[PDB]
Amino acid sequence: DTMKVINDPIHGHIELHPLLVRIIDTPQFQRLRYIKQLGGGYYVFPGASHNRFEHSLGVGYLAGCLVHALGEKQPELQISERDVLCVQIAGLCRNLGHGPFSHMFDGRFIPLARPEVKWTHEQGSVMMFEHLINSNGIKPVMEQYGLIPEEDICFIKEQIVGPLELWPYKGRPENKSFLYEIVSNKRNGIDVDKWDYFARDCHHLGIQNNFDYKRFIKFARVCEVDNELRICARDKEVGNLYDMFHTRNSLHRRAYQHKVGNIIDTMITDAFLKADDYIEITGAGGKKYRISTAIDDMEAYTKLTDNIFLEILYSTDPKLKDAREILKQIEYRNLFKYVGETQPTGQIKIKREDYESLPKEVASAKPKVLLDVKLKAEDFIVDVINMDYGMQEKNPIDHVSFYCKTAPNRAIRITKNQVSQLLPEKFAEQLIRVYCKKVDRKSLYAARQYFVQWCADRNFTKPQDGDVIAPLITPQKKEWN
Amino acid sequence: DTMKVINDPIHGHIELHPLLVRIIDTPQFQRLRYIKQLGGGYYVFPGASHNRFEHSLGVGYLAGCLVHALGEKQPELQISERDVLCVQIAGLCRNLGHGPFSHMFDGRFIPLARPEVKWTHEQGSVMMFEHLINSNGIKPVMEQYGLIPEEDICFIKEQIVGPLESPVLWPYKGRPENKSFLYEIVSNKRNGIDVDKWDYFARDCHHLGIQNNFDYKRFIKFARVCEVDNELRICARDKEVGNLYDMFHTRNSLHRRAYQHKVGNIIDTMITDAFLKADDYIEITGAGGKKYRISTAIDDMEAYTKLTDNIFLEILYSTDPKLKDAREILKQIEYRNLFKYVGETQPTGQIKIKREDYESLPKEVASAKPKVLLDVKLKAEDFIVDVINMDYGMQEKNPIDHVSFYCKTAPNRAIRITKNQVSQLLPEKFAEQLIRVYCKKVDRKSLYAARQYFVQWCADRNFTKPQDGDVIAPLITPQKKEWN
Amino acid sequence: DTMKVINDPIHGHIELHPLLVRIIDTPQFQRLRYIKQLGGGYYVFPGASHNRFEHSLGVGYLAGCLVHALGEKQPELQISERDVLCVQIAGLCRNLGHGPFSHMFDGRFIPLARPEVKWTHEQGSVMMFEHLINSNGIKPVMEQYGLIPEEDICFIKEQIVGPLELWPYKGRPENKSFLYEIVSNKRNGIDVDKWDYFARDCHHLGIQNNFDYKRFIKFARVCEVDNELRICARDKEVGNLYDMFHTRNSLHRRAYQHKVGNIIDTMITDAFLKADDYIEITGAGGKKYRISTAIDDMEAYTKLTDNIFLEILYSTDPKLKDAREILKQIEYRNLFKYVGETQPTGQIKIKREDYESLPKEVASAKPKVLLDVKLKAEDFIVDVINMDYGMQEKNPIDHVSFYCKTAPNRAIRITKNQVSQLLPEKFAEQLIRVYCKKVDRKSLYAARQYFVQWCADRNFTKPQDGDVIAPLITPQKKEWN
Amino acid sequence: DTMKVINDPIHGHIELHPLLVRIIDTPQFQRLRYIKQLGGGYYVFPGASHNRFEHSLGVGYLAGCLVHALGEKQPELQISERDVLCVQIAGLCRNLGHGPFSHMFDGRFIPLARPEVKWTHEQGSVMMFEHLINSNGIKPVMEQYGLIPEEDICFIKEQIVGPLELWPYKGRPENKSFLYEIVSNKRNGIDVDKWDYFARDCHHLGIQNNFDYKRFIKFARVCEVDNELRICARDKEVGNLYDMFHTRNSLHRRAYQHKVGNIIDTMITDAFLKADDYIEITGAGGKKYRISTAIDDMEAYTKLTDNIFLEILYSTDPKLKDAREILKQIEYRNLFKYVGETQPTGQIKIKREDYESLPKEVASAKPKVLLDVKLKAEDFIVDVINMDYGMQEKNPIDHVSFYCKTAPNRAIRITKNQVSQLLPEKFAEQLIRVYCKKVDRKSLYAARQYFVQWCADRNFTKPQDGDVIAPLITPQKKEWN
Ligand SMILES: Nc1nc2c(ncn2[C@H]2C[C@H](O)[C@@H](COP(=O)(O)OP(=O)(O)OP(=O)(O)O)O2)c(=O)[nH]1
Ligand SMILES: Nc1nc2c(ncn2[C@H]2C[C@H](O)[C@@H](COP(=O)(O)OP(=O)(O)OP(=O)(O)O)O2)c(=O)[nH]1
Ligand SMILES: Nc1nc2c(ncn2[C@H]2C[C@H](O)[C@@H](COP(=O)(O)OP(=O)(O)OP(=O)(O)O)O2)c(=O)[nH]1
Ligand SMILES: Nc1ccn([C@H]2C[C@H](O)[C@@H](COP(=O)(O)OP(=O)(O)OP(=O)(O)O)O2)c(=O)n1
Repeated sequence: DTMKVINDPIHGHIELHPLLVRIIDTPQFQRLRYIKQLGGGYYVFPGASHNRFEHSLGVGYLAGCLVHALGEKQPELQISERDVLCVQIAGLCRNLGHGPFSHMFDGRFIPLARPEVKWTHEQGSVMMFEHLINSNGIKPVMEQYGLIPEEDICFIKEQIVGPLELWPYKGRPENKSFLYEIVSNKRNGIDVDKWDYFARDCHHLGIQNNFDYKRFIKFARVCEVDNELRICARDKEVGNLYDMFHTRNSLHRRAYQHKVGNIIDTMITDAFLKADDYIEITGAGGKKYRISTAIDDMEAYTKLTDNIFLEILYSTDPKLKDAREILKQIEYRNLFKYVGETQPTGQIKIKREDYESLPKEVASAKPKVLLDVKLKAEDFIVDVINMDYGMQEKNPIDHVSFYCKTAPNRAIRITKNQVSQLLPEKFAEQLIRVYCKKVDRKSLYAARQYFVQWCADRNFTKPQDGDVIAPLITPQKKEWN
Repeated sequence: DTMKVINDPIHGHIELHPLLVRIIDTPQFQRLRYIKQLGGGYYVFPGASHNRFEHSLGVGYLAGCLVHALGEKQPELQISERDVLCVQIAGLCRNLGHGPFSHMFDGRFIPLARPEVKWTHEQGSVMMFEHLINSNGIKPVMEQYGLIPEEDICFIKEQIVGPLESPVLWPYKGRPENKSFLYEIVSNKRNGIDVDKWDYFARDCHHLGIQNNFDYKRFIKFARVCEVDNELRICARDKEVGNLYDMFHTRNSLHRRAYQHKVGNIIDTMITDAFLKADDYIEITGAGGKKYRISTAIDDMEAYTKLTDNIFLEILYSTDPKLKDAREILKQIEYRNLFKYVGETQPTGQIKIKREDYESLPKEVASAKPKVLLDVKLKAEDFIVDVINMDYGMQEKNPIDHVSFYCKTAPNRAIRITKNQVSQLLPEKFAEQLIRVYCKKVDRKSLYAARQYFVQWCADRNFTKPQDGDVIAPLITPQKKEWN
Repeated sequence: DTMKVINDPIHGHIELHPLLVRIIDTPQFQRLRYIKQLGGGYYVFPGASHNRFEHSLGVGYLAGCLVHALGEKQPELQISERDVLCVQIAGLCRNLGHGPFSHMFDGRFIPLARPEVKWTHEQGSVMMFEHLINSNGIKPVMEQYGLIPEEDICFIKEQIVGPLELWPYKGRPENKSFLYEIVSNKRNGIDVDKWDYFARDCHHLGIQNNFDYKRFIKFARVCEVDNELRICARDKEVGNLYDMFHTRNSLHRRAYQHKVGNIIDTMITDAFLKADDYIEITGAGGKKYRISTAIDDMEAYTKLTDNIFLEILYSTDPKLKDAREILKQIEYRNLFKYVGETQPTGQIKIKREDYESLPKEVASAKPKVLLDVKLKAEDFIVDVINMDYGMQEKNPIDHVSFYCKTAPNRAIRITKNQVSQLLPEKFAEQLIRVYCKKVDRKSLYAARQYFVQWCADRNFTKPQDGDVIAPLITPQKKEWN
Repeated sequence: DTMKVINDPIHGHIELHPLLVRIIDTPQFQRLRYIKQLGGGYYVFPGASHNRFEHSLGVGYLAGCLVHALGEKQPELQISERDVLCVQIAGLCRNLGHGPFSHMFDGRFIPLARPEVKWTHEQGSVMMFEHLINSNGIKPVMEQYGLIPEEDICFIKEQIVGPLELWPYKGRPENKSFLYEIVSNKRNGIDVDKWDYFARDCHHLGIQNNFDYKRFIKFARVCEVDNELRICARDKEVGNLYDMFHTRNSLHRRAYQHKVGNIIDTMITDAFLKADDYIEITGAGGKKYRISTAIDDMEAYTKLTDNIFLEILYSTDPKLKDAREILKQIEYRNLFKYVGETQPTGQIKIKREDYESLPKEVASAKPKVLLDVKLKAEDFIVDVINMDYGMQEKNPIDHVSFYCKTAPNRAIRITKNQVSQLLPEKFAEQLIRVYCKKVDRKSLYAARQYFVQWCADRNFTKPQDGDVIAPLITPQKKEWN
């Protein structure tokens, strides 16, 4: 076994250590070739055909680039070849837990199918990783290349999911704290996973990426911060860091929360819910699982990919007829219709436990206009989207440490007002999208009247096309003019 | 209803006329989202995730660009909105006939499963198109936007597959000779210079991570229609001739580096093998509920609509013991336990290997008598021999001899340009064959032996010396004076 | 004369009508080959070798694209071939008035050399254009291609500089008002000039452009707004427009106001000031002009380019010795030293009339640190930079008209709160950079103490590296601690 | 002194060791900012504004990349930090000897101005390098960073110009032979200089580069070949090497030998020749030199750049009137007119000693056509261009060593027939361009008749537009019909 070279359109020629090759060449990893990175986004942006497999390679490559760069500038950190490989493996493997259509699965489907469970792709990635190791005899190979499985497997998992329960980590001591900031940075979100998806998603979507990760790496150093060794950025890069999160938010607005990409994800989720009683996935010992339960058996989950969509679409079983019809409407582009978008005002914050009551509220609005049709709660979809800088209401830059050119070993803090007055004043907001399942002209007209009346009643912002779609409704609200 | 805009990473914002939207929003078209452009190439080049759906949009877009550019520069050609839409539709629809893993299916699988049949993706595209039209009520929509279905449907099909009759005089019925140039946009049967190549060069390069050297926008800017032997044809500006030679050089480089990558091909081969073993057991429901097989879905478009890369996963995920052998081949692909590459050679002199002799080649390799001590003996069945025909699209011919040009001083006068009027640094031949050999036995001793047989066979047949011949078979290469 | 094709790395193959070729092939236009787009920025970003010539071709090309696209989508606007040519010519010609090192010349040099005069490159462009036309016999050529010189020359100039004093324009009537929004958009700054420089500057700087001008063009329409036909954007695109200005501000921060690029512009300006009495430029009738007076004669200004730098550097005249020495310090990279950056707080706004008093204030500060050297006012440079979204304190998106998909001919307004709470709360700010002309270690240390003490006294923001560069000074300021 | 980072649009963030910074920050190196890479090509391709300075940084960066990659893969080579710096410096400095408009100067001007001398930019680079070192106190700085000036300066020069005088090199012994193949590869032309110019020229010209230099670097190894350690490429990569030279030949054809770029170089050369007696350049000890003699004094040569073009163009001295007129014709685009192109046939090879007799031959042709004007020898320019793969008639790939995956330490040879029958059969050819100095319509018509008659008489290839430009002439030649 020697190193392999793979050619990636984002990163060029990437070298893979033979241990990494061994991990990659498994059913558990190769599974990621059948899971689209952007889910239903490929149905809106046709270049977004990329899958989680190639993203994962990229994350593993970049994790190696950052850790190598720190070691090379700062030999006194004692980064070992062992550390490098562990960080690469965590990078390669942090997407293992994703399900069909990526965020559709853990963002929409599992919360509706299994409301009692607390499932994340992160937790999935740990479980899949364990299963990958054990199923494929990876521990001896790890030993062969100088890893110590007990500690190092723990380290890899902690890099992916955080502490498995004072210094809370067991895989590495505080001396090496900075290593936990590479793959999945729990402190402020600045990690190599974002850097790959910014570049890769842009390349495929046909939108241009403004964040320069190579620059960031060149300016990164490790410094002591409150008795931990942490990654610090050069002071003057602070503007580029705000820009990084601004770029993330733009990509969410333009692509990852595109109103039609989201409705396609919703329709696919609906098909999956209707198919859940009838599709069977064979797991360990031949036992059968369903779409919603494959998360309980990694051998079954290994076989749970975007293929489920085609299995439903191509089915002839009359039990799958309702599921199959929904997917057929997607092929004909007979989609649920977008009604509009609004946002809460003031200190109003809509909680997850109130989401279900929203279609009911919309249908209870009493727009004072003549309507041909009356719509009911079940005719409406209301999608609430939390947009933020990765840390709820907090500014992630308040949780970044910097250094200055005159004293590169001294960590400092930089506040928002030390950077620019042109920066955001808030770091979290909610968008509310409404759609109608009745697609005819009269229903849609009515849906608009209810929607805008509901915005008015709730004191939400005026939809951008409010005056055009509901001219008789918007005058009543003085706050809108 | 109205135009749609689609954002494409290669071409940017592309506008689609509502008739084109209606054709796209059908099961027959959307099917192409589940067929990888490069087949098994994705298993070597991880960026090559792209599918035939997006390539088709690009071909439809570029077809519109070229036809529109000609109409704007030369109003006297009388290109109508109707002509534009027909050319866009042919562009959009010329990939409809591709099967699972694209060229794997019609290049390897169908020729082995149905040796008696003559199937091409082109023919498949015509049949799928007819089925798409009829199944989705497209004729009335065509009429609504000014098309005349009888003549225009014919035109579109002729653009994809060529003349629908044997002519052995103007062979086309969809459009008359005064519009002949319209047949050179989507699929150019005269010299291969068409918008389909231009999309795939750009798109494949973008995904593969290899850079594209051909500038199609430049070509379009310099293109004109001129009278050539009583036909109106597309002519390029004289001084672009070097760029045209370069276009075909680029196509060949892409074939060498990517589309005929030795491992991409062996993965296509292993997938084809799995499909062959699964063929008796997978059932695909077609028209009237009839069941078809992978190898027979080509006979029913309703079944073919449901035949995509999904077959690979249906096999891989199966539990039926009847699919065990097929499933086991695909599992070897996931573990990367692939057949091993032994080497590559080429014929010399006038030697040209015919398709009818392909099956006899593994037997010849196993019959070689390398004078070396061998711990294992290998048999015919242990070898795969892959013969690849590399050319400039027209067998032994120079396609540039079939291009018409114009000069700046007389833009309406068509001329010819020969190779010697361009450069002595250009290729002296336009076709060749590569021969790759692989071993199904992957252990160290088998592979060493496979190498001795292979190189001895090259020597016996008077093929070229493999590049690593002296290293892999040091005791064999000395015997051949021509190599030394 | 037929159309020429030029290959541009940003826009690809651009077609030039023969009238345009005629305008380009003149000493007045070709001059722009010898004026770097980013001035002293090339001395920081080595890829930024591009000149105003090629930018100008790109602006002309894009002005033609926008006007052609509007005409094709909306024939009812009656856009003529004549209109298209006039808009292209304005596009081609709006950079003719730039001087050596572009914004150095009209931003630093002329305001110091000719404080009494009110010079802008826009005015320069009109004067140069007039000279170009008259010197080269262009009027008959214009007539030959269907233009009417009296009106059309007026139109072109108005596009570049605005009204040459209700409807204030004479070159075209109100039914063509939208034509005035292409080349230099005085209403809200959304014009094709920015779209070319974003793309071209980024290509050359090695920074990625996030604004998609082709998308904008596809979504642009003309609609009636308060009895004028104006260019309107699709409502959906409002986020992309905020992003456009956010990109402009990023490019200013990273590149166009780079602290070292600015100080190189400042040093070149200093050399020019010291050479001004001795360099002679021959203008009309053999009269001699100076660098500072060449703006009064277009024939002399035609010969005023970046070459002046080399003429000074290569001179042997002892009268040019002091000028020549400054330029030689640039070659050895013995540059004035950056001390730091701060910003005013509260409602404090520094007025132009107070700029000259600032170095004095810095030198009057009384740090509370033992200093080897004492610095004087003349040792300090204070650069005050006004960063905004192109319209002072105003939000340019409040001056943009939009349309909705349901009524494409009805113009509407969209407020900031209808878009996002994550957008800027203010649209203008000031940055203050200080440099020291004494470059030795002890002078620099001292300069830092004065600088930070001055920040404290004035209640400016704490410099990002304040605690490192002036540890004994920052503790006194409770607001910083 | 610490490392500087510089952002390049081709290579991204490049790190420069402080010794390199010291060499860069000199009048001798900064000079290269005033010399366009592609000479007159900027007058055809407006994006080609780039200068030799930024190309030189890139060549220095890539030279470091290759040497570092070899050292990392093969520690047994004992590549030192010292070796790396020397190779970087040779890379940085190999373009120092270029003159105004790059290849114009040593390709056209010096051969005509100083026919008795033998000048190359390579020689110029060694002389300029020596001058740079001596004039700027660089030897002590080299010692400060561990170089040994005697042997290392010799090494750097040998890398640029080859042996200064069995192992012919003194700067390094045979066990480091491979180091001589990085910066200017005398054996087969595969060096980092090409790799930078391919990427950079393409970026600027707006043509796409198809050679992947990073791939090449990843597959490169050092192996023993005939008792020397040489760089070997992986066998597989042989097609990509033929493609590299094919790319080089395409770039020459499209860009570097563009027929109008060449005539602009020729017109600038003509202006320089006419100005040569009058322009004075001050060198060492105040001595005055001319454009043609500045090559004899490095202090004067330091001041010899593209600025000489503008100094002529802006001059008022009646002595410079003829020179100035030629440059003015360039601004008006009144260029010498292209008549056509042809090639010799068979084994016919035109020798340099016969170049001057060619315009006479053209004017002596007797086309049997009625002509208004008669042309003379002095009205014709005949430009003979030798196009090849860098080694005259030879195939450079016959001088490349390869290795195979099964024995990575064993060097091998690969012949053309082992690669492909679709490759070139010859590796050198000549193009002949003819132009007319009389630009009126009747002269040009006549020039075309003479030209095509001359092609017929000499048995050259039929010009591509022959039948259109000379319809009465081409019928006489049965070989063409
Ligand atoms: N480059 C870029 N592309 C975008 C952006 N938003 C959407 N796209 C792409 C995704 C699609 O391929 C295409 C059209 O998306 P749009 O959102 O304009 O179309 P959609 O039908 O969703 O809007 P509409 O029906 O007009 O309300 O444009 C953006 O902000 N930038
Ligand atoms: N992309 C590309 N650009 C080229 C090529 N050759 C030249 N160009 C660029 C350089 C110029 O900016 C522009 C026009 O060059 P041409 O050689 O087509 O024009 P020229 O006037 O020399 O030819 P003509 O007067 O038509 O014989 O195109 C090429 O092969 N590829
Ligand atoms: N890509 C990118 N390049 C930048 C940015 N800011 C500056 N550059 C370029 C300009 C230079 O070629 C190179 C280094 O510039 P820097 O501003 O980092 O160095 P400078 O010496 O000004 O700062 P220092 O002395 O470290 O405080 O990077 C940026 O935000 N993005
Ligand atoms: N007639 C020419 C020859 C060269 N060049 C430019 C294009 C390349 O960017 C560079 C190549 O020549 P250099 O002097 O930089 O180096 P070489 O002469 O060594 O190039 P090569 O080795 O490829 O012959 O010069 C040019 O514009 N015109």
